[PDB]
Amino acid sequence: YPVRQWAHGADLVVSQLEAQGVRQVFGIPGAKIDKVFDSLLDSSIRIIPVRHEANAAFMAAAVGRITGKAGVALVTSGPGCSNLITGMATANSEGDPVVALGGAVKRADKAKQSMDTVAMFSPVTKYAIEVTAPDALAEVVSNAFRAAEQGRPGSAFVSLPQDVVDGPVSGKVLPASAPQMGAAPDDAIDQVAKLIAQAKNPIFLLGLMASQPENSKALRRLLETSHIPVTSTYQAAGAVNQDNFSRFAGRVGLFNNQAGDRLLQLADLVICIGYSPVEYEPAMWNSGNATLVHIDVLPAYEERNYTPDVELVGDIAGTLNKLAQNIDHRLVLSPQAAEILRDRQHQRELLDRRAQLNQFALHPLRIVRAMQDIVNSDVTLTVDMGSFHIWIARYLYTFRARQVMISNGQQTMGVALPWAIGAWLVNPERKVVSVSGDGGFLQSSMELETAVRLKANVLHLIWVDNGYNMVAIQEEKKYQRLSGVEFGPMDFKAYAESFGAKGFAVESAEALEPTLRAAMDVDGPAVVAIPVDYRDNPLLMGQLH
Amino acid sequence: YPVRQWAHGADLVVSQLEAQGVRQVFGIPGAKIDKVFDSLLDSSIRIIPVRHEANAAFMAAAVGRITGKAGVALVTSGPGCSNLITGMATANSEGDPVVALGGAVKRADKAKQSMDTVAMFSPVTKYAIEVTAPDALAEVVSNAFRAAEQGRPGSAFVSLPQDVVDGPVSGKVLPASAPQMGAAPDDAIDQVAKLIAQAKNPIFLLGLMASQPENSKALRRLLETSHIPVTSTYQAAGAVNQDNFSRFAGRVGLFNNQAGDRLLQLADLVICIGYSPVEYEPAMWNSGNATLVHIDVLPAYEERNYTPDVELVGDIAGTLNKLAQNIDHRLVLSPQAAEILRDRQHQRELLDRRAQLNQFALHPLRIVRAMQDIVNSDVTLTVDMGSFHIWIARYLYTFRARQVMISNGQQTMGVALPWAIGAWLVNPERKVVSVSGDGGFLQSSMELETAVRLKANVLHLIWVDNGYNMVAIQEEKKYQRLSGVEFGPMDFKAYAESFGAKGFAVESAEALEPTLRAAMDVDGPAVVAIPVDYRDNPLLMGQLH
Amino acid sequence: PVRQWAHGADLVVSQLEAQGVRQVFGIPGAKIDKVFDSLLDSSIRIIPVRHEANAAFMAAAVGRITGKAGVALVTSGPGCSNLITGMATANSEGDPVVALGGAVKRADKAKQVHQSMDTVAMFSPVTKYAIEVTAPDALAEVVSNAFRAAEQGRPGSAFVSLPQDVVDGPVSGKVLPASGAPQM
Amino acid sequence: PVRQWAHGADLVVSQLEAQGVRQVFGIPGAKIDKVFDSLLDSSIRIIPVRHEANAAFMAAAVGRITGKAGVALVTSGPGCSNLITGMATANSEGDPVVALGGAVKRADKAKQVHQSMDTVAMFSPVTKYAIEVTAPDALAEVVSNAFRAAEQGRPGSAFVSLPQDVVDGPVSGKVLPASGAPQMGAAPDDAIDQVAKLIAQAKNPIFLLGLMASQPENSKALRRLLETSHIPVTSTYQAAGAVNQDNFSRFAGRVGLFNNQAGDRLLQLADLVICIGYSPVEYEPAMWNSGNATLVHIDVLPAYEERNYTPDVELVGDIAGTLNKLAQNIDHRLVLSPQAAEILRDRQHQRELLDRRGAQLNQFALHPLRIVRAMQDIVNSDVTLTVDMGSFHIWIARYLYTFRARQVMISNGQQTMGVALPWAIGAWLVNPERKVVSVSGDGGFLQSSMELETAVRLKANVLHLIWVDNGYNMVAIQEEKKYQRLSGVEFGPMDFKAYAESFGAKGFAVESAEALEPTLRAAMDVDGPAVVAIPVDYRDNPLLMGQLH
Ligand SMILES: CC1=C(CCOP(=O)(O)OP(=O)(O)O)S[C@@]2([C@H](C)O)Nc3nc(C)ncc3CN12
Ligand SMILES: CC1=C(CCOP(=O)(O)OP(=O)(O)O)S[C@@]2([C@H](C)O)Nc3nc(C)ncc3CN12
Ligand SMILES: CC1=C(CCOP(=O)(O)OP(=O)(O)O)S[C@@]2([C@H](C)O)Nc3nc(C)ncc3CN12
Ligand SMILES: [Mg+2]
Ligand SMILES: [Mg+2]
Ligand SMILES: [Mg+2]
Repeated sequence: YPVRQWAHGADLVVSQLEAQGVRQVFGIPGAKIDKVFDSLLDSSIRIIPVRHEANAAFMAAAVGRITGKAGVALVTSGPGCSNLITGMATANSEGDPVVALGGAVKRADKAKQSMDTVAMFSPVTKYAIEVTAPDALAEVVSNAFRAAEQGRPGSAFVSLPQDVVDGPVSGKVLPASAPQMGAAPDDAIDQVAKLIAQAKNPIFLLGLMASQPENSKALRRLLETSHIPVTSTYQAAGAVNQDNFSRFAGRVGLFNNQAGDRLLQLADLVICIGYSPVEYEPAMWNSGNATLVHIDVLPAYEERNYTPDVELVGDIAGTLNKLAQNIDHRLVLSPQAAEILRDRQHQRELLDRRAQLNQFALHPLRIVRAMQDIVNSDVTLTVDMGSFHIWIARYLYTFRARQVMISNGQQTMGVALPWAIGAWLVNPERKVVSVSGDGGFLQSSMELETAVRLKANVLHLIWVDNGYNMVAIQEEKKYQRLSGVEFGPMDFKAYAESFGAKGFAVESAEALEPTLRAAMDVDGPAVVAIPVDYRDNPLLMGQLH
Repeated sequence: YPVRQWAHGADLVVSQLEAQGVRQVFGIPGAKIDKVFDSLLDSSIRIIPVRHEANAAFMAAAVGRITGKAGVALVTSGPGCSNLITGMATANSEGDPVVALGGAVKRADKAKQSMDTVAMFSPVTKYAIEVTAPDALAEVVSNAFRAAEQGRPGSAFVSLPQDVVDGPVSGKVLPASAPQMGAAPDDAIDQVAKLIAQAKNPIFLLGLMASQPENSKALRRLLETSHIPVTSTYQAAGAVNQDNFSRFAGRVGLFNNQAGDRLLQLADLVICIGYSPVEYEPAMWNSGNATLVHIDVLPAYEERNYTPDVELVGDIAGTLNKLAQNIDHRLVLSPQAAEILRDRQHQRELLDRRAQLNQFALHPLRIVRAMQDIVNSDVTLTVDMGSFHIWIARYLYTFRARQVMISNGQQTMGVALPWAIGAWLVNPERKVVSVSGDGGFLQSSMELETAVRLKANVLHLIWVDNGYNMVAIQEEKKYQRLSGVEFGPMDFKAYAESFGAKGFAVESAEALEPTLRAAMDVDGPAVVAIPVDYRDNPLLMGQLH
Repeated sequence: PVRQWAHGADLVVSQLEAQGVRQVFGIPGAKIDKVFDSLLDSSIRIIPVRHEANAAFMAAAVGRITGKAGVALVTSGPGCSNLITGMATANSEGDPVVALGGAVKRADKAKQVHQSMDTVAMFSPVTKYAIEVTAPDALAEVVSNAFRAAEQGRPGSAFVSLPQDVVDGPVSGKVLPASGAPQM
Repeated sequence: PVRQWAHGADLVVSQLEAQGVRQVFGIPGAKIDKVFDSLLDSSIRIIPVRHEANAAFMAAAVGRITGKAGVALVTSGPGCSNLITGMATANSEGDPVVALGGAVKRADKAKQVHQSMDTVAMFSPVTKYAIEVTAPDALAEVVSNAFRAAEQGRPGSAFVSLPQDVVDGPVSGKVLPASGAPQMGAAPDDAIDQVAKLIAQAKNPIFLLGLMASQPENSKALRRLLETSHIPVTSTYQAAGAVNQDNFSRFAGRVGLFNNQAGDRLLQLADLVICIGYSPVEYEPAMWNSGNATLVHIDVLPAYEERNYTPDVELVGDIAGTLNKLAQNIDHRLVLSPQAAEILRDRQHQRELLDRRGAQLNQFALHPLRIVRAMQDIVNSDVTLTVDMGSFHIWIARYLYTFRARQVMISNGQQTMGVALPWAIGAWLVNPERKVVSVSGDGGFLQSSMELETAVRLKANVLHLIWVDNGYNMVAIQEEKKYQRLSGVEFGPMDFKAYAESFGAKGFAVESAEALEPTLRAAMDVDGPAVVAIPVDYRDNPLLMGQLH
């Protein structure tokens, strides 16, 4: 990687992307950014045209979430960039590494009577810069990936003026390298080892970083050695499940009856791993009368309800591995602790028994049970935002997928389909299943063309209620009347077929399972519309905080 | 309108909207902003749920453009707001008065670990504020309309914290009132009257404000008295047409052979009305060797190529009316001027003759001729962005619609359909026709449900090329190869029918006209897909600057 | 008349002369010294102050009294930040003040590494007009527009950031005749 | 313990006490006076300044020296805006400073009418952390987070806007125990061993010290590693004080200003360069990185890579810990290659040439060399030295190898004038039993000299030296070199002796070369503030400027 004389800044950019291991770029071309698309033609990097920019950021996030390396979105100036904003804010919130390259007018026209995109992306990104110095082109791009991928991953934006990518530049490609950070200080680890030995009601609270694949082995090793109870936020939803750890206490942050919250309130020692208050309000679980231990790749983002007593900052896997070696005996649950886990066991049995639901439209439980049947350990499940989201979350313990993308702090609708297409591209040999409501569906359904064009093996399920139910039930609760949450019906079967995808519309309860199986069996894109009876939502909402 | 004690800030907001004459609100409800939707239930104001927030801003712009009073978009916090950005930037660029009310977290959580929407909307709006003082609720909203509607109209954003709209407030509704601004100084007008009498090659350059209905009569009165040649930017595209003024010289800013540019370069006196350099780069037409006169509702936004010699700021209609009374004789064209207008006449005859185009896919000219036939003086025509846009612009002189929405500085795709639905709502008894490419179509086609739900009498035409042609031809010209501009085919007939709208797909040249007529005859939403052969685009592009 | 200027600084000074500026208050520095140098070849008097804040205060008085904008001239970095309180006060009382502040070169690598302060962002909250010249040819108009924004309507302060390379390098353009106040 | 506070101001002060704050610099105003009032009921000393800018400068000195954030307290509006330059300078030099600024009430109608300035937006470009408290209950955490953001990682300044109603009104909440610095571990042992092996292999190794290497918590580790390894060292100015010629025989000078530094030649010669607490912003990598050597990066943060800065090995973690471990894997001291030895020999010769201990130098006005020599005679290991910005700065920087001071504050990337006196008062408050010497020109002196009143009031044992030329010389020489004529750089003379004594401080004016040493000696021995004006002849500055990059 020597210093070279590039014909166009665009060529250096593409080379830098290759150096980062980028395999594809999502986006829509425009006059200002077209030279980069053209440069990609001579690259091994695959160009993937989307139908709406927002979806390029969504697909990129899924790529970054799964691979640990930033997904890439490439858009043009003006509306090309403004259309990315929501997708970028969503990535940043979920900690998905994403790098967005946006076109811009020539540097000389910037002040001429040119959106100040940097000022627009700063609020929703970790890194937002505009290249005003041609010789720093590779620099800025390279540092965009570092910002997105390191520490708590997030989104990064880089504005590329047209003259800069079109004109000649000099420079070298910068090699890509997560730096060598070591485990937390051995003294600190020993300190925590003591606290554990002295604790009678210890518990682990897993955060985003605890769900990273680099910590999977160490985490397992730590849990298997101490057998200390575990609870997780939704960002760490997939870190541990009921099957691999009998002392799992569920996901915290949504329901008011979780064993995890009862254990946290009972704890005399809470050890948070890769956790940040933003994942689950500390005020919700921290009574303040328990020794608090913080373990993460970054210092604690302290709050009035999150002031650790012991902060361990450094390489998580290394830290946990050392901590595991400092534990001599598996925890003996206390009576109260034991009771709490027993309750969750009886609670699950109850949630399960709740039985011949053959009504039409379909009862949410019927749809969940059927979904769990088609979702297997080799399938990735992406979940949009809406009431169906709550139903699915309520039963996450019985879903056994390769992985689930559900965490959505911004509560952005329309994420499911693009996440799935993004996830499918990372492992094109596997099947992906995305589910959403009719509201979320129409916000990103244009990507079905992208899916057909890519032959993506994605199955999209639509819970059809003909409205924005999640909002409606909240209006009902507070006002006992609705407004702006009801819309007309649609024929999603023909809708999906129009794209060249396989469409299905469930017209009776007994047709559900057969319809899903036929749709699942399609080698390529498929959509199934499922009419749902949300009458019992009030009974589920009561289980919410 | 006395000071009152409101149960919820939301109630005061709704009252203020009624005071502004708001007839409907476009948007999507959310937890943070739901009380305002609920409050609208007891209002005469019609709630219109859209399928994507961006379209609420587009529809609102059309409303504001036609009525002179701000269209209204109502969205929730976070993604609800970020999804509005592009629509807002588009409104601001075209000078369409739009007020967007966005939800926000409770004031106390703003700093807690809440998008800084105000910072995100500032770059693309005239007015962007967040209500942090409950007692100023009506104030801020009222001033939002003033900012959007006055001077050079634009977009305005107001962030409404949840606690502010949910909690009780005190205040009064503020009455709505365009202040009493008078014509430019009589002395200045006389000065300009002299220049005119002394000019041998005078010409008018019309800008946005010259196309406002408040200036229609005065403008006509001024042109009819002096018979001085006229040319217009695309923002003032509808101010004057070939039919009502034989000395019309066309629209300037797109084609390199317009009589308007030749007349401007020949001018010894150029009088700009309601014009701003942003509408058409002064460098493109101002040689600098002609007396420049500026007439507008605001001082000139001077530039290196736009430094007026006489600036008349004040009420345009009044100013023009006085100027008309200071003209004693109709201009006698000079030989050169006369020649130039004669050329445009011969030019039009040529553009017309260019004749049995029965090929399939359809030739752009065939589609234009057919479009002009179905578009009559009672119909509003909205035009999206793409290659078809250029073809349509080339023949604007032969389109005779009630009005045309085509100006699009940002070159944002997907504007046509929502603009049409917005325009239809202003005059539901008339028909509206919107046209776009397949790329623009899928970016806002979700609103077809909104159209069906409203029974909007809108006919949407799609020029189908299976790609992003406007970008492709530019790539072709510069690189002689394409990238990211080609996508798969679709069955738009079934697509449109899935919404409950009437769908048609032209399968041969002879089917075109019959298909449009049947679609036009539908009392409600209808979509017609038209395969186009863009092979001759290179020959049209050559006529571009 | 469109002329060839050896330095953008000379065009800036000519524009100031067209505006009727009789003097300039400020403190020189490497980034903005070419403008002070060009001021030697003009009728405009250079008034060196001991602290930039006071340059803004003196300019505001000139503005309040003559109705025409007072002018402050400072270098980059602390030179600009030392003006902020002054600009806020002038804008607050409606006094027309135009401040010309130096800045690192446009392509300065320290620009992206944020080694230099975003003066436009800092001055925006306390001015009617704040902008950085990124196009040598837009020099005259921007300065001219700073005066218009400062003197017209409800008077206030205007800030213009001048990258070092832009004022030092050659430019093409003519002086924009100060139209002053539109005929309203 | 969650308590009920009558005022948010009381919680703020309690948090400050939890942070270990010993004093606060500032100027009170209506909006923030409740915090000053609450300060009366605490152990924290209120230090009123005469201009806010100087409150920030004094705070930065406290921060650089103690490593714990200095605190400035100002009122709303101009109170806050007068701090900006101060905050930019602290953030620029990596000094931990926390500023608490008042603001109108949250619901203030002037808020929306923009009658009040958006201070958060103004401070954002020049701080690591800038935020406004909009929730009374988030008061303690925000202040606490301001200190963390200011002291941790690469130190910097943090701004907190306190609406009047929030500090005046009651609040519920407990003081957040200052956790201080998280327990971060040293780099990975494997990474360290890989570097130890590179060191054992290198024929021409060298250490390049940056900001984080001069931090007090890394002082012991650095000393231990240099003594064990005996590897050459060069430092950027943000680390000018970490090592000096008199404490390490293989010191190669500071790099970034002069074009003939041994440090630059050794870096170019190096087959292994180990950067410690270094950031490319401290010194353009293009100037020294030839890509011919293996590059190791050691810091509390990964590197900000670039064309001329792509580390081959990155040791991220606790710098002190990493340096200690590395030192334990060094078998013996480096035997300088003959090339490196010659380079150090050359630096020795250049220092011999720069020296003038035997020259008469009795011209008047004084020659910069005579003043520099006189300054070296009064500054010793028990004295702190602060340097302002101007031509005298270049002269002092050239002779930093000759100043045996306890510590020196000179680094000033923004080149902000007026920093010396306030820096010295702050440095004095940290160690009131020691002497502090501050130096500036007439330009910078008059920008912060109002603080002379603050000095007398505190009986600050500070000696301020003024190089008098009656103009902005540093700018004048740049104009002369580029245009051969001057503009806006000349002003009138002043009676600085009388000026200083009008404050109640001891004033002196050197009227001849022979009087220089005796005067400085008499000034140094004065218990309290003293100001010495020294007429200087800058005619030879070109001879010095010719040594610049
Ligand atoms: C309208 C809405 C959601 C969608 C609900 O509808 P469906 O997707 O049909 O789901 P269902 O609840 O009807 O099954 S989530 C939701 C959420 C509650 O805040 N997410 C949103 N995302 C955007 C981009 N804009 C507005 C909102 C506000 N909320
Ligand atoms: C891709 C594209 C356009 C669309 C072209 O396709 P069709 O709408 O299918 O039209 P046609 O040209 O193929 O007929 S315009 C265009 C424009 C050229 O800049 N507008 C855009 N709008 C958004 C929101 N994002 C990116 C662009 C870049 N450009
Ligand atoms: C005028 C000036 C300096 C001062 C020079 O004068 P003296 O302090 O008298 O020193 P000397 O050089 O005359 O001895 S530094 C200097 C610097 C060269 O850029 N730092 C500044 N700091 C602020 C706050 N505003 C403007 C400048 C521009 N430069
Ligand atoms: Mg729904
Ligand atoms: Mg197309
Ligand atoms: Mg001086």
